[PDB]
Amino acid sequence: LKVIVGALIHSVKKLADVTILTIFCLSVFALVGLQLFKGNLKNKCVKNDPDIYINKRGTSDPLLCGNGSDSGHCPDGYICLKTSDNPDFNYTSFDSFAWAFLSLFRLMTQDSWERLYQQTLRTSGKIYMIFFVLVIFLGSFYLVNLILAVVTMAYEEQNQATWVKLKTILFGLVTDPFAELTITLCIVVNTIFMAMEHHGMSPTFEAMLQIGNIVFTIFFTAEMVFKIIAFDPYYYFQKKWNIFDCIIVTVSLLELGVAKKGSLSVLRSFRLLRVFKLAKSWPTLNTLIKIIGNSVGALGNLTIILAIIVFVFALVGKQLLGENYRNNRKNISAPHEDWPRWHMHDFFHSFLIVFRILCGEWIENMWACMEVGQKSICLILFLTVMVLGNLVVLNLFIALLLNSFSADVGWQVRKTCYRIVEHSWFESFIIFMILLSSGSLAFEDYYLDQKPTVKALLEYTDRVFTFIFVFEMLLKWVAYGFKKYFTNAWCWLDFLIVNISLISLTAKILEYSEVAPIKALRTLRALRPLRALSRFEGMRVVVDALVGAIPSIMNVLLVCLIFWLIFSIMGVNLFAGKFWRCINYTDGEFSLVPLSIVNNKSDCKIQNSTGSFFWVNVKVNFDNVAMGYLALLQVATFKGWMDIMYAAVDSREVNMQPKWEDNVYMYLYFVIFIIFGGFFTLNLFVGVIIDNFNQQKKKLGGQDIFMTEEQKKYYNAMKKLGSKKPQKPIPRPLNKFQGFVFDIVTRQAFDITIMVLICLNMITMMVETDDQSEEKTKILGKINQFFVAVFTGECVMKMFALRQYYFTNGWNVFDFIVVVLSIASLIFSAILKSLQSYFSPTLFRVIRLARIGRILRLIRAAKGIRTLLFALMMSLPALFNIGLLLFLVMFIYSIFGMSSFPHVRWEAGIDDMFNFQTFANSMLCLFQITTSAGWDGLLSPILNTGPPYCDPNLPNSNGTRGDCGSPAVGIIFFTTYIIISFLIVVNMYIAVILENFN
Ligand SMILES: *[C@@H]1O[C@H](CO)[C@@H](O[C@@H]2O[C@H](CO)[C@@H](O[C@@H]3O[C@H](CO)[C@@H](O)[C@H](O)[C@@H]3O)[C@H](O)[C@H]2NC(C)=O)[C@H](O)[C@H]1NC(C)=O
Ligand SMILES: *[C@@H]1O[C@H](CO)[C@@H](O[C@@H]2O[C@H](CO)[C@@H](O[C@@H]3O[C@H](CO)[C@@H](O)[C@H](O)[C@@H]3O)[C@H](O)[C@H]2NC(C)=O)[C@H](O)[C@H]1NC(C)=O
Ligand SMILES: *[C@@H]1O[C@H](CO)[C@@H](O[C@@H]2O[C@H](CO)[C@@H](O[C@@H]3O[C@H](CO)[C@@H](O)[C@H](O)[C@@H]3O)[C@H](O)[C@H]2NC(C)=O)[C@H](O)[C@H]1NC(C)=O
Ligand SMILES: *[C@@H]1O[C@H](CO)[C@@H](O[C@@H]2O[C@H](CO)[C@@H](O)[C@H](O)[C@H]2NC(C)=O)[C@H](O)[C@H]1NC(C)=O
Ligand SMILES: CC(C)CCC[C@@H](C)[C@H]1CC[C@H]2[C@@H]3CC=C4C[C@@H](O)CC[C@]4(C)[C@H]3CC[C@]12C
Ligand SMILES: CC(C)CCC[C@@H](C)[C@H]1CC[C@H]2[C@@H]3CC=C4C[C@@H](O)CC[C@]4(C)[C@H]3CC[C@]12C
Ligand SMILES: CC(C)CCC[C@@H](C)[C@H]1CC[C@H]2[C@@H]3CC=C4C[C@@H](O)CC[C@]4(C)[C@H]3CC[C@]12C
Repeated sequence: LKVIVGALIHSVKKLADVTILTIFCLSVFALVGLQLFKGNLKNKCVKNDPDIYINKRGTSDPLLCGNGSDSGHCPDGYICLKTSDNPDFNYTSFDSFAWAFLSLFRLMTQDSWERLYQQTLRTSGKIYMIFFVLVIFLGSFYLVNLILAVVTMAYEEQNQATWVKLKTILFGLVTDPFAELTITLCIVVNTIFMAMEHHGMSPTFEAMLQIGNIVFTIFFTAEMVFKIIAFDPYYYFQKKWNIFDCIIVTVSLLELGVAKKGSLSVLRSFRLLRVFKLAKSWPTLNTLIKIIGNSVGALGNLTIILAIIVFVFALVGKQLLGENYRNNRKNISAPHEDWPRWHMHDFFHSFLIVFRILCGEWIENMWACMEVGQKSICLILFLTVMVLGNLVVLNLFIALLLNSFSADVGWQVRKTCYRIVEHSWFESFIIFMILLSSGSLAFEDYYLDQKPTVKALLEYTDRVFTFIFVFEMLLKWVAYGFKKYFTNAWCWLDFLIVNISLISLTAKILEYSEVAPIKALRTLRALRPLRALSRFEGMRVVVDALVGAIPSIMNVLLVCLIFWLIFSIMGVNLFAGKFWRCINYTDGEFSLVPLSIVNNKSDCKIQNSTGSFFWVNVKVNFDNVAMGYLALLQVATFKGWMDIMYAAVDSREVNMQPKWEDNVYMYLYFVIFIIFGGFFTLNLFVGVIIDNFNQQKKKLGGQDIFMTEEQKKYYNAMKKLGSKKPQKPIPRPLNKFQGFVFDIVTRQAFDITIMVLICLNMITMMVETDDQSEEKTKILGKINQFFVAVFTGECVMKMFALRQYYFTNGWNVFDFIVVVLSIASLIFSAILKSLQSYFSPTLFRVIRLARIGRILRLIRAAKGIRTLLFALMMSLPALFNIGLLLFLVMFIYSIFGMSSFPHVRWEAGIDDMFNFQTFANSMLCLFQITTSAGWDGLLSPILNTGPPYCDPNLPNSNGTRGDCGSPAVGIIFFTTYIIISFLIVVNMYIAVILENFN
């Protein structure tokens, strides 16, 4: 095993710098989080009065508490207390360094980070979103990008190192061009017919579908027999393609043979594999087949390695924890059911747990396993599975990705107005007006009801602004030519936006101001901030670069809209209309009635004694092709995946009560879809995007896209500054009292002493915990005083020794700033210790954050971490441009949601602090879903359309006459936002990895 030992040594060598950066940044952010909000999640709403905790609606967990003005409030009759009960199995808080580090690792991996984000904001405050933004961008996105680049550069180095019958036969080879076109049209229309198989289809519709299927089968069988007759058995069987045609046709007729229709219910849709026959005319489908083929044939070794890894981990987890799961099932199981839904007793569920980990959800299944088993076994297994599992999956993803895709006065006035508009004064005025109007849309919130002055101010501002933007566009018309206006792309965006605004104002001032199309137009006022794309050079360049790839994006989008249609049809065939359930809606929470009391739809009417039995359907299901697509997307983004996976498994037959794990093997459908419409349908898009970017960068000759000329000269100047080989030494003065200090400093031990001192300061700051003993607190305070005093002493010593030559070094200034910041924080804490009127602990905590400079001082002593930070600050301009675009998109969708969903029932996804009522809350929700985290939860409240989930007769809430939303707009909104923010973040990753590649 010496060869593999050396290989892993080299691999860790390539991973050494990235691993150290990850560990160091994680530790720094863990200390920051600990100090900023330690012992804060313990808060719980407690009865005012052997204590009682209120529970969040739809959940059994206690309702967490905040005390500040911006943190989570508490209902009437309850006062918030610091009860010594950490939330969520008491395994998630910042009460100590270990827990803070685990929470920060979870935030980095984004494994349900939505829950931690919500809890921390609810307890600490709404102004601490900055910490989460910083850890997501600097921590999560950035560190993930460096790990990806490291693997990509590890693989590249590995590659571098490496009679009548005869008459019929004569007539049987017509093979006219019309034949193939007719066959293609036939299959297309067959798929179209099979794509309208819904739940409540009339018997006439069912008969029509049966007739269509049988006649199409007859046509395909006739073509098969006619072709095979045209040749002999020795021929027409030498090709895997016609072999596959034979398999599909024989399966089609064999299924027809049986009178039980679909025995497995997949045979009915097995006839959809022939849709791959469009591959011949579609190179995109051809390359999709090629990537799958390379997955099975080219990288088969890697694929089987991944398979054996998953199988082994699942089997080990089963054999180790199944007995404990069975014995203690009552601890983690839901209140009503007896067994845990996601457990590890049997091999199937253990493999499902391992697959969920590889999908990126392990904290909940680690919590449950810790509760129902030894904590030492759990942590080792889950962490090992996650790190090793996710590493193998990404290694395979990049291996397939590279292996495949890499192998009269009129003229006078015209000129005068041209000169006028060309003026930078007018340009800046227009930019200012656009940026003012963009931000002026944040005040049209739900809470605007109580403030009438803001309404009048906004109305007058918009009325003047639209006229200012009609004048601006009329000055453009009279200045520039009509041809060049209506040929430029941006001039339209402005013309259509102003047209929308003008017709909206016209409808408002005339009648018909409350009609549905006019309201929809008003909803389109959220596009107003979009006018700023043209006036900013960075955003204009970024959007030009994006639009340069729209053709390829659409080409891949079609080939994944078909490959998902296959699965949508197959799912609608497997279970359509079988998701309905009979629930017990007591006050605000429910459980499906036990099979004993109720067994089917009719029983819900016979047993309707209490009037609390409702027969309702899962919000997202496979009733028709549209909802099949929606569920497919929910499973693809790995959000809302569990709920449907429960409804599908608990389903027997139309109009029958769901039963616990009646279909325990229906998880395989979702597993197979995840694999195929995930891994591969994303690999294809990522390959196409990286080829399009390469060809758009090489053809135009301009690299480092997403950057303007000023940013380019800055980027040129920063590169020169970073690589400055020559340096001017500092002469040694003759005076002995300074020569002796210079001799001491020059010795290669001052740096070592400072390094060990800062390391010990880090350890001392780490040792602190929550509710520590007073002796520990006092010794820590004295040690902090000692450390700050010695650092200030040495800094002033060397500053005086170097005279004015101290500031020549770039980072000596940073050292001086951190030292003086420590001194100021100490003297600002000492003065606060007195009366000083009134103060709050959070102020002390934030003031004590200045100690992190003494930790950041270790950067200058790093090996490659300084280089990585240099690359980050070198990419900073491009990332700034793309972030500006992303924030513009976020503003657009925040206004859309803030105008569309202010009246919705607060379900498990939307609560008091994460609604769309106000601009701040809208921004929190939009930032949360920018990672596609919790978007299913935010979508669920608006998928509801009737009782018991709503009260369409609820007073006010006239958006839909009630307090529930419209799926038609909700699905569009959320799907479009997630796709757009996925493309934009992919652009960010491309920028970062191309910069690091340099
Ligand atoms: C959130 O804010 C509330 C309101 O300020 C805090 O309530 C207060 O909590 C303190 C500490 O538990 C209570 O102090 C004790 O009061 C009793 C008398 O009732 C006294 O004998 C003890 O020596 C001690 O001073 C205080 O009474 C209580 N106030 C009320 C009105 O209940 C709450 O602690 C805060 N929660 C957090 C985690 O900050
Ligand atoms: C919903 O599911 C339940 C349970 O499967 C169905 O209950 C069954 O209903 C029939 C008709 O009322 C009952 O039949 C009668 O049972 C008595 C007692 O055995 C017998 O003396 C009569 O001759 C007759 O067979 C049947 O017993 C009952 N099931 C059980 C287990 O008692 C119900 O009909 C279903 N509803 C629908 C409309 O699907
Ligand atoms: C068991 O009995 C209760 C009580 O009669 C039934 O409640 C009723 O359920 C229907 C369907 O969910 C509700 O219909 C809706 O009412 C709202 C107005 O409240 C209306 O806007 C909707 O268009 C729709 O008609 C109905 O209101 C509700 N009645 C009450 C008093 O809550 C329940 O459906 C029964 N369960 C079964 C399985 O039959
Ligand atoms: C279904 O819901 C009803 C209504 O909640 C339950 O009936 C009673 O509801 C009250 C609360 O309104 C509880 O205090 C009682 O304990 C419930 N029990 C009964 C039978 O009166 C009903 O029990 C629920 N059924 C099931 C099987 O959960
Ligand atoms: C870094 C030096 C000082 C310590 C060396 C030991 C290593 C293993 C470190 C890493 C994680 C550390 C632990 C992290 C958090 C806690 C919980 C706290 O309530 C007491 C200290 C304690 C238990 C720490 C002790 C030291 C520790 C175990
Ligand atoms: C029908 C139920 C049991 C689900 C099983 C999966 C079905 C639908 C599909 C998925 C992938 C398919 C295979 C994909 C590729 C090929 C190669 C081709 O040359 C002959 C058909 C064959 C061998 C297919 C057989 C049927 C298949 C296994
Ligand atoms: C609200 C409605 C009425 C607005 C409609 C605006 C439409 C007509 C605009 C928006 C973007 C425009 C395109 C943007 C850029 C170009 C390239 C150039 O060759 C001129 C035509 C063409 C292709 C434009 C055609 C018209 C266009 C599609």
